[PDB]
Amino acid sequence: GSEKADPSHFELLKVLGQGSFGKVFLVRKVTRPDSGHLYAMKVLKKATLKVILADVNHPFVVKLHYAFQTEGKLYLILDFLRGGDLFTRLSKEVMFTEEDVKFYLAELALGLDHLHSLGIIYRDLKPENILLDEEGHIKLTDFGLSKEGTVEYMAPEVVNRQGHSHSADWWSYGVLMFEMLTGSLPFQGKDRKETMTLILKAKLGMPQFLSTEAQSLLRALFKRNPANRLGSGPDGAEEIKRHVFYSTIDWNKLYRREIKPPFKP
Repeated sequence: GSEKADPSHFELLKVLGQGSFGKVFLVRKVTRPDSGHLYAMKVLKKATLKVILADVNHPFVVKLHYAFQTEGKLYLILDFLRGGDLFTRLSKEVMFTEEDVKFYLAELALGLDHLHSLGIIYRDLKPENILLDEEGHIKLTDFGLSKEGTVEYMAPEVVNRQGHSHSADWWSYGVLMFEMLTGSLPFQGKDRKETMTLILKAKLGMPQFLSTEAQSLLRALFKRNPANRLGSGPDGAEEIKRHVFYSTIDWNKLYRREIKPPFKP
C-alpha cells in the first residue's frame, strides 16, 4: 500500500536526532496525495522489512506511514511530533506537578498496555523516548523488539539477567514517575556498577513533598520481585489504572484525547 514510495519523494529539512538504531530527519513529502505534509524519517543502515512491530495503531503510539527499502538501507516514515520529547521539557522545568505527571502517565499507561497486548516489551522506556504532539498529548516512540540501555531505568530482574517480561516496563514506568515528580532518579550511584547494585537493593527514600497517593503507587511499582509488582495481573494494567492515584482520570475520554494537556507546545 506504500510502494511507489521512494527517498526522492521527501525533501530533507534538518536532523531531529541521532538514534542508536539510525539517524532521524524532519522531511516534507513532495508527492501527492499528501504533498507538503511533514514527517520524521528514520534511516537504518541495517535491513529487514516484513508485512519488532513498528506499525502500531493507537492514539498514544507514533504511527508509521511509509516503509521502503531503497539501496540497502531501510526508510521509515513516521509521524512528526512537534513538541519534542519529555526529557527536554523535564530538563527545563526541573520537575512536573502531580497534575502534569498524572496526565502523561495515564496516557502512557494506555500506550504501554496496548504494546503489551501485541506481545511487545517497551524496553527503552524513559522521558527521552516520549514525544509530545502540537496539542501536548504524548506518543511513545522507539519501540518494537519482543525477543530480546539506560541503567537508571533498568528493573532488578533485568540487571540480574533473571528475565524480562512486560513487568520490567512497569518498573521503568515507576522510575519515569519518580523522575518527573522529583527531578531526580530513585536509584543512582557514582557509576554504572554502583547504580545496578542500588537497584538490586531497591532501598528507596520517599521525598516528603509527594502526595500519599503518589507514594503508594511508587511503592507498588518498585517491587523487586516481578510477581508482586503492580501490573503483574491478574487484571493486568487495570490494577494500575484503578489505583487511587488516577481516581480523577476518565480513561475513555483520555483514549479519545478529550482531556486537555497541561502543557501546550
